[PDB]
Amino acid sequence: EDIYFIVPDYLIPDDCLQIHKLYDNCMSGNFVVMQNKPIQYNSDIEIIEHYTDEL
Amino acid sequence: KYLFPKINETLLIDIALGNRFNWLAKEQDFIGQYSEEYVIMDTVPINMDLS
Repeated sequence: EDIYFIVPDYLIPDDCLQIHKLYDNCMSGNFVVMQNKPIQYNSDIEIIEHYTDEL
Repeated sequence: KYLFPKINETLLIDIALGNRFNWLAKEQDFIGQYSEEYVIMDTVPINMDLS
C-alpha cells in the first residue's frame, strides 16, 4: 500500500499500489524502490574522506 | 557487519514567510515626489429670512 511518505501533492495514485518486483515479472501496479547499492556496507562519503586527506 | 556514514547533512530547512497584507499593494509608478488628496466638507442649509 501507499503507507510510505509521498512527496508530490495531488498526483497520488489514491488506489492500489504495489511493488512490481517478484509478484510477477511485468504485471503488478507500479511502485518500485531503487537502492543506491544492492547490499550496503559502508557509505562512500567516508571513502571520499578517506583519500582526500592523503591527497 | 561494519563500515560507515556520509558527511554533511545540509538540512537547510527554510520557511517561506508570507506577507499578510499584499492585497493592499497598489501599483506605484515612481514619478513625482508629492501626492495629496482632499474632500470638501459639509455645509448646512439655512433659514429663509426674507427681511
